[PDB]
Amino acid sequence: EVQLQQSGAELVKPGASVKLSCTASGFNIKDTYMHWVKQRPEKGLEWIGRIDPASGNTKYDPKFQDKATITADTSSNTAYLQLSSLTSEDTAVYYCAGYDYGNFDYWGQGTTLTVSSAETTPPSVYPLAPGTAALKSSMVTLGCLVKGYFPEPVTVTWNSGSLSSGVHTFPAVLQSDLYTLSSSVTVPSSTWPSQTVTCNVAHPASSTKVDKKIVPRNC
Amino acid sequence: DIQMTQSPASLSASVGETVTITCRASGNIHNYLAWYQQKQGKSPQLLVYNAKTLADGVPSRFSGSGSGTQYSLKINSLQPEDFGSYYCQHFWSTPWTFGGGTKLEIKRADAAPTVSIFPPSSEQLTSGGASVVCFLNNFYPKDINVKWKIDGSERQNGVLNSWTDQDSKDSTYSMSSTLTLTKDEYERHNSYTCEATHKTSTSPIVKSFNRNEC
Repeated sequence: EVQLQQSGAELVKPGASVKLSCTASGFNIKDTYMHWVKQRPEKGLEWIGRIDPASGNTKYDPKFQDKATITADTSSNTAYLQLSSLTSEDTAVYYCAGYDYGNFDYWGQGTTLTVSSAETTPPSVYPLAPGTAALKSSMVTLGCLVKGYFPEPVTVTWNSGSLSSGVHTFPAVLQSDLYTLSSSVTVPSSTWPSQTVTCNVAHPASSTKVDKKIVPRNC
Repeated sequence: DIQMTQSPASLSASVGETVTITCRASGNIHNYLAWYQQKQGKSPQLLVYNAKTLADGVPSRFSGSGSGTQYSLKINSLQPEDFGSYYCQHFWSTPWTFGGGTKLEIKRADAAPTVSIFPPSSEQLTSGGASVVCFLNNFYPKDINVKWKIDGSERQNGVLNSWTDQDSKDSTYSMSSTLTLTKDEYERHNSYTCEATHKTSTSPIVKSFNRNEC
């Protein structure tokens, strides 16, 4: 059936330039307009532009006129997006879509582009011990700062998964070129610090597997 | 030249409910309007095009209407899988801009966040860095505003915020805010407060810890 395959995620450094692929199967790209749409982490869909593969006629959103360049090669049934002079502002998912005026509307799974200088860094996992007002209440919330790592992802389990519920592992945010995420766990005031609560965070890239017992701070 | 103003940005609803999302083009788009649904971690999918013609596999519960500049998408009996974002795009002229999007979330009662602040771990101080964290867990609606302060002085830079999406089993939200200071600065001040302003309280829920009061 129709399928628009986009390159895998892409890693590139500020100032560099990337070219994302979007290949179409089950239909000839020139029967429609190939679009490229950007979607910043947790933000709207911004249409970058389109390329009428038939005519080579490209149209863009003024904001991307100089930053973007869409091209195509009906041969390989592929369209492309050439982003120039990367900025941290270009970190977003880049969707290509084949469509025009009717019901023929197909989208690609998306390519996530991340603008970062960082090299494959292990995270610094820091056990987050509480700010006590929560102590004299039913449950205590502990957490882990999995900081300054690269690249995503990281699986954060607690007590080796024994602690499955009450956990909130937060999405990572790329700041100053490196990832930082924090996860939280709520356990009864009975379980901690009386019993052990350790956060296990695994970072496959750097191959780091690190456990960290949340020891009450010097309070 | 033409921009779509989608409304509302967020809309809370429940199964069985009817809902209408709107998009107003900054100019006449002649019904060259399409509506897209984007579910979590998925690529947009067309629901309606030409203002009112339902796309393939889009059930009858979705209707589309409008003319000229004002357009609407109505979902009649909200099934559980209709929850997602909705974008309208005009294809009247270049650029084929999108509306800002409408997130349709599961309505549930308000819940104030469970806030928790965490001073910097001794291990981080050892590296000359210092991050104070604040978890604002299980709250609803998602409109919340965190504000950091270091000795009563607001601190805007250094803050790193993140959000989970509406929980599957209880539909609440969660946020985590991190202030990243240097040790030099950190050990030069005493009060770190995290201020959360949410719909459930008129005054900010605040959490503080003093660096040398421990």
